[PDB]
Amino acid sequence: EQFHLPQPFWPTTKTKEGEYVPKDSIREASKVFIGSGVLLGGMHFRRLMQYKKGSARPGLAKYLNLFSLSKSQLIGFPVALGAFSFLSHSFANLQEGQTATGEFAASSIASLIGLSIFRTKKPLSSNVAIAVGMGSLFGFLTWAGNFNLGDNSYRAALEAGNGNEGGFDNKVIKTERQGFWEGVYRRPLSQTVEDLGEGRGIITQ
Amino acid sequence: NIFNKWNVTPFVWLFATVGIFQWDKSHRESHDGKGILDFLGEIKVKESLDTYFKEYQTKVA
Amino acid sequence: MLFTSLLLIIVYGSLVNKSHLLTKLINRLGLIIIIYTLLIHLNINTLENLSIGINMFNNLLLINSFNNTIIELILIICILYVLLISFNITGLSIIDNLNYSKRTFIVIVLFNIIGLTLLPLVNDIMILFIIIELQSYSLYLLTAIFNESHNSTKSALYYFIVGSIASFIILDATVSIYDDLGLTNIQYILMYIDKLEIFDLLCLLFGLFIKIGLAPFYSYSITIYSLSPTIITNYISLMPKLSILTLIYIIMHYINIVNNTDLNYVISFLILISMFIGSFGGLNVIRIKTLLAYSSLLNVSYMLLAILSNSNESIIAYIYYIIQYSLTHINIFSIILVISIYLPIMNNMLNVMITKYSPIEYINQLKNLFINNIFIAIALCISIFSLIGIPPLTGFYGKYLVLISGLNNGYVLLSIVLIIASSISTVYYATILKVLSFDTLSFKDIISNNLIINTSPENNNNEIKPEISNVISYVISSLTLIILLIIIQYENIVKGAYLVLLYNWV
Amino acid sequence: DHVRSPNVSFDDIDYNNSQDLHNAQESLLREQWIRVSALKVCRKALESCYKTSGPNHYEDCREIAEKYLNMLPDHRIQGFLGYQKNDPSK
Amino acid sequence: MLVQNLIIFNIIGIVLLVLLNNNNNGILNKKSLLTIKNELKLKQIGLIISIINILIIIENWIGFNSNYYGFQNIERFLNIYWGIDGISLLLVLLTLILGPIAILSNWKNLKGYYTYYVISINMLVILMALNFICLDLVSFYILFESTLAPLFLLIGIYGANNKNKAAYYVLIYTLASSLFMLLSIVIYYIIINSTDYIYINNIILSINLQSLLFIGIIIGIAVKTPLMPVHTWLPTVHSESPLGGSILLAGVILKLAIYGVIRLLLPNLSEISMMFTPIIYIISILTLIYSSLITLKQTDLKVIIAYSSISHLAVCMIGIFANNLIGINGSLILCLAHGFVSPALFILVGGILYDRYHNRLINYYQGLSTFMPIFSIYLVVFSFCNTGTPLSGNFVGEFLSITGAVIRHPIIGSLTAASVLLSACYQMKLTNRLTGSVFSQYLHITNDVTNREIFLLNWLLIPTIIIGIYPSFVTNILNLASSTLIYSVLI
Amino acid sequence: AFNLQLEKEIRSKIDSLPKLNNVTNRKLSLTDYLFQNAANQALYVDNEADLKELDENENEGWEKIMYVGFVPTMILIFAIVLFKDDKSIDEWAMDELLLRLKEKNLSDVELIDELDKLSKSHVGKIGASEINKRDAVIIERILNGEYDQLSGLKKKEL
Ligand SMILES: CCCCCCCCCCCCCCCCCC(=O)OC[C@H](COP(=O)(O)OCCN)OC(=O)CCCCCCCCCCCCCCCCC
Ligand SMILES: CCCCCCCCCCCCCCCCCC(=O)OC[C@H](COP(=O)(O)OCCN)OC(=O)CCCCCCCCCCCCCCCCC
Ligand SMILES: CCCCCCCCCCCC(=O)OC[C@H](COP(=O)(O)OCC[N+](C)(C)C)OC(=O)CCCCCCCCCCC
Ligand SMILES: CCCCCCCCCCCC(=O)OC[C@H](COP(=O)(O)OCC[N+](C)(C)C)OC(=O)CCCCCCCCCCC
Repeated sequence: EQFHLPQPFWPTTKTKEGEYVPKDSIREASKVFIGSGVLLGGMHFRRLMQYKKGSARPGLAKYLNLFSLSKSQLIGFPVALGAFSFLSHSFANLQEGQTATGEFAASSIASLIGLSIFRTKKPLSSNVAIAVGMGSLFGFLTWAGNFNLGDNSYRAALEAGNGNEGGFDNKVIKTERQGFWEGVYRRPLSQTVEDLGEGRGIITQ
Repeated sequence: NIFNKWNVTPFVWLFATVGIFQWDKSHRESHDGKGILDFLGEIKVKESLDTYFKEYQTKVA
Repeated sequence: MLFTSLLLIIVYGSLVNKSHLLTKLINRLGLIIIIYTLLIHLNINTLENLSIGINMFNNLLLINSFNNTIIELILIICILYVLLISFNITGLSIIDNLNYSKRTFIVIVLFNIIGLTLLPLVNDIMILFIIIELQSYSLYLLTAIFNESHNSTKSALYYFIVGSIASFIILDATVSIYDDLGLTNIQYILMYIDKLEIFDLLCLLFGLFIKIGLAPFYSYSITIYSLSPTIITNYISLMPKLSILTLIYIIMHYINIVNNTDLNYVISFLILISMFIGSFGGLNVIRIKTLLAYSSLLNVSYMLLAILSNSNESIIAYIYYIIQYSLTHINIFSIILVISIYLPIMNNMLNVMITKYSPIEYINQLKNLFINNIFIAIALCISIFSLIGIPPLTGFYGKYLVLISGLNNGYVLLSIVLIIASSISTVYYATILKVLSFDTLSFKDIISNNLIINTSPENNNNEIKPEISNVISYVISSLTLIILLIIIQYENIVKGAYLVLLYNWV
Repeated sequence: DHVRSPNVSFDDIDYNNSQDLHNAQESLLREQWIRVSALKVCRKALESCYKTSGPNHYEDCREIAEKYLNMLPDHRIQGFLGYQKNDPSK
Repeated sequence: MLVQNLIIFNIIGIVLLVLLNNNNNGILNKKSLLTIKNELKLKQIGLIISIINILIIIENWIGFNSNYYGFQNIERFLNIYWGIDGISLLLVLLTLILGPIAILSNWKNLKGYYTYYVISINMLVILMALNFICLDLVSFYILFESTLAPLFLLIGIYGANNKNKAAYYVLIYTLASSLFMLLSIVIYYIIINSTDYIYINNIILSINLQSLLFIGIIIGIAVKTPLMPVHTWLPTVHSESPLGGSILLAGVILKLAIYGVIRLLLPNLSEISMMFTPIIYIISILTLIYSSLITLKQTDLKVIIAYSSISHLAVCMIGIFANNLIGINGSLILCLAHGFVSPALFILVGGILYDRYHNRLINYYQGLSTFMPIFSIYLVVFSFCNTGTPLSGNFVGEFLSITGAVIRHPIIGSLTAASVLLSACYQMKLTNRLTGSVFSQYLHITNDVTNREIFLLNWLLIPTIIIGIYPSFVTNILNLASSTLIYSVLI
Repeated sequence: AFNLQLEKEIRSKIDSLPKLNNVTNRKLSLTDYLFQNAANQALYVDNEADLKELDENENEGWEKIMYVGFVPTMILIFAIVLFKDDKSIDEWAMDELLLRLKEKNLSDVELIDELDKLSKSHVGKIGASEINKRDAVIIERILNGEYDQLSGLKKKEL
């Protein structure tokens, strides 16, 4: 008998057992690592030409210095992004889906791998704190449902008839659990026992 | 002074409270239990209050 | 009315002699023109008749109830702006004569009002390009109206280049749509909404996002607003957003027909970045107009969340938010112009230079406003607390309605972020309030005979001479109480927003 | 005067009727307070029996003490939200 | 006949003070007569306004029926429905009572701008009082956060040396957290199209959605009680805000969180409140235990009082989340009792000692009973009231809250009994030091408690003793209203 | 009473002393704060600062307000909680239990006799107490009969 704990999790579309064709972690991660390296490397060489186009104009130099990346950054960034793509896909396959826990782990580990490259002249604990901060942000991103709930939103549920447009009726009791956005007047007592359990006032005193 | 401004005041409240208490006790025997403060008003009953509730819940719906 | 009266003003201004008095009286003529334009527009255009949507001029323009509301708002806000240049703001010649120096001030405004009103009505890609350039060019001229100012000309040069690139992107998007379909009318394009590249419309929105200072293109907007004069920044930082945001809502309304999820994510990505820059950007700044520029960016992001959702609640949220933000925008800049009379006069460390174009340029120049003018200080405090979102002010209901549309459409991440951004932005909002009042009890027993207002001569030592002119003080009083007392008429105003339809019908 | 409870059950009303729902909530609460009043009266019998019996309280008050301990777990205010929002039959 | 009269009279009162004081502000260089004696005639009018506000709720109290279930005095005003039940009636009376007390506390200890202070105090009292009589979530939130604007300026203008830091803390802590509560309110208006109290209480949402709504609401509540670990703003605000601001904050504002649990969590999120009850107890128990131990190491006199309020309200949160009538009634009794004793401790510390020596460090004070006997009498009596000694309303509230906690959870709810020892540890250590040993070598002999300060202490002590000895004055009103909040299915 | 000439006499005495920090029959009516002109008002204030400078914790201006408005208000609150005809839910339930005792056992002659002579003020004092009253049969019937109808409202079972 597991403990009865609250579940503050937004609705997500679930795939039944046998679904969720796994993602090729190596191929997906290699595309990000190669693509990032070419663009970051390509722009670095292009910015070098801008320096040679003119070096006696302070205005141009000021903006070029901001966009300039160090050699470690030019190496660290593709590796961190490549590691992020691999771990995010690898952890998703293990759980048969993408979760905030896996994204927190994928983001924090990949950031720490990258931080150890271009942030060498810093304490290790300093890089761990940033890696935890970076991983928590992307874990929050997945928990919130990425940029949009999509078909799990109330507007999508309202169009599908899973909303509360028809009102409520206490004389109709549904054995199955209601929708995420659906409200009811009266619920089965068995569902309350499932959510809370017997004990402190449910059924028994 | 033993009857100064500070000593007398606590005793005044006791005398006033007991005298009014006995007055309220006598006021209920001859008024079928109604208290001394019945002049201020009367407690509103459910029948009238529920009418406001019914109209209140009608506008909300 | 606008076009016909503009031509008369152009000829009349070039005929009469050059003087400050004639320019001010000509500015009042422009005020009458806009007032007459509002009366004519209200006489023929009604919300009920325009609900279906009526095509005009060979279907090049399409007016509906949603478009008509913004046009009425544009005319009204322009009336309040002309009052600044049509009347005294401080009563001092050394300060007020800047507004009366340029005769073409009222002419350029009338040019831009025509562009602002027609932009949401565009129904063809050809007229879309024409009108957006008509509005853009008028803004460049107004930014450069003070051609003797180094910063004004520099800002206009910056404004021209950034806007021209945005216009090229807009033109590039419309041309790409013509290549795919061969049609120029939007309604004809809607027939092929499921067969054209919907990301070409995202290219169109990218050009429009640049013109409203959205991130990552925020940098030029903050720089231009801070360098431009306060009388110019008050117009160019609000008016372009009135029309372009309305047009963006219409374009997003068409985009949602196919409901491209990838399109929403890209716009969500830009909204997320704009909330980060809008909140953290204003934390370490010393200029008041720089602070307001970050405030403008953050509030546009809030409106874009309603626009991105594009539902029935979004119409209510957007219409209310744009109206109340404009009134707050006018109120804040009106107070900033007036309170320049309380600036101390030197009679030095940091070698601070203040010019006649921007007498109020730093946040700490608002010190002791609680003592100098308690009623004006409270009016500013009410406006600032509205931007924060303190209920029951107009600002709270704007964010309350935006959150309703965002959460109804499933933008949980953006709704939580917008509330964290609101708390972060409250830090620099509260800094304005700290400067105004937090030193009142220590400076109450202070002597200030060196203020700018002290240089104003008295009439007869017996006349009760007000420190502020009748018109500008009344406008501040009216706008402040509307922001404060919106709870009295909030229910009816939203009912008016219920009737603003964008092809909803049933 | 002494107003009496408007006996109404959650099982014979429609919750969309706000007046009927209001009566069902009130009726359930008023019946629970009667049980508490009954419990206090029964406890008064136990207190009176214990004093007069002395060393005979175990025998003289045996049935009263048994009744008090059985009613105590449920002769208390339980509210109406539990029964209003739950159907025991399901 | 309540909200309409209360708002209109106070708005007229605000206008009346503004017209009189600001009439001659036109660089007249005038002297005038209203400003004589530190604007005495303007403070007096504002004090009369606060007294009349109390009479307004008393007229409606006469018609209140304690045997009627549901909201009474239902009224439509500003497109908002307003109503009163047993719980709301008592909290409104406490808020209005502290009105004149807060004004009288700063009668002649402000550097100036008394009219601004008086208007701000009366505005805060009415806004907080209106928050107990609103009948929807949106109206609840509007009044919940409307008090921030007058309070932010009040602290920043009339505050102590660190008033700037305190003003930022109260504005940002209480707004960033309340915005999470607004999200839950917005969700209610989206899926139910209404935020009415009665309407949302009858709707059962999914167990996952109730978890999300509870977290959003509890963040705003937990910061406002306050609970650990979001409590650090409160000691800073109390140590820097003016005495009248501290009285309102400690006596009314912190009670809005307990009332928020009654309205926003128990009747509408009943299923998830049962699940969250063990978590709430763990947080509140640690809040009670940690705050008492942290108080033992504080050196600021007013900070010690600030931490004492955190421990007591932890008991209130524990009692109000118990699913029985004993715990619920005890939590409400303790809130009323804390509403009188806590301001008195600030008055003794921040209003009597501070107004004479202007230093809040504890090292400067000892043996104050030698030349301030009247001060020490009230200090000792209120110290025992704060520790839960019987004959005081705090004991009735604490005992019933502890008893209700044990009934709700016999094992971990028993830990609430540690408040009896821990509260006496820090409160008496302060009182034992302030009265023991020889008179402080760093203090000059001066006046004892004056008549004005005697009045404040006596009329805060009287309600505490009356509630402590005969709490049936409070229980009778609460019994019918509080019985509706219990969720149980006994079969 | 403004008494403008009184300030003229007072001001002259203050002006007669060039040094500072080296009358009782004086008051102001409500019309003095609003109807007095600038010339008369300024004379009072200049005197007040100087007269106050020439100088415990009494006559602060709050005594009359609090002891006429606040203290009687607290008395009214005390009177309400004491002498108001309030029937709490527990008090109502006790009367209802005895009323249902009558309505269910109307054939018991002994029960009716005790209930009729059980006064309203003594209804809620059932049990051992100082009052000499007969309620043994009243308690006995309650011990034997369940007069609550909670099962009637719960028409659904597991
Ligand atoms: C590879 C191409 C370049 C990368 C794309 C950049 C453009 C898109 C980014 C949008 C924001 C535009 C900001 C302006 C462009 C940045 C230009 C730049 O790279 O300058 C670098 C700048 C200065 O860095 P500095 O270290 O001081 O100078 C280096 C000297 N060696 O360093 C900076 O400060 C720039 C960062 C600005 C802050 C942007 C933060 C956006 C929000 C991120 C967090 C999202 C918020 C929500 C988090 C939760 C989400 C779930
Ligand atoms: C119980 C109540 C709780 C209430 C508060 C809850 C939130 C708590 C947040 C905890 C995290 C912040 C506190 C710790 C940060 C300390 C920052 C710092 O120490 O320095 C800044 C750091 C660089 O370090 P440095 O400047 O060298 O300082 C010397 C350190 N030895 O700079 C850094 O490296 C930081 C990493 C770079 C910046 C990352 C920004 C990305 C976005 C961050 C989240 C923002 C989300 C905003 C959402 C709305 C806007 C979109
Ligand atoms: C319940 C609805 C109430 C709403 C309206 C309240 C009045 C507004 C102020 C207008 C009059 C005025 O600015 O007058 C100023 C008054 C009078 O102060 P004074 O000392 O005489 O002024 C100094 C002049 N001296 C030095 C010459 C004497 O002080 C106030 O500012 C008090 C009221 C405002 C308190 C809260 C401010 C922030 C409000 C934010 C709202 C969300
Ligand atoms: C979910 C519950 C939320 C509770 C509230 C959250 C924390 C509030 C912190 C108060 C800050 C304050 O007061 O701002 C004022 C402080 C001033 O700092 P200071 O005290 O003068 O010391 C520091 C100064 N020095 C070093 C010179 C002495 O500036 C700040 O810190 C600015 C950043 C504040 C951003 C807050 C955004 C919160 C986002 C929402 C939560 C994720």
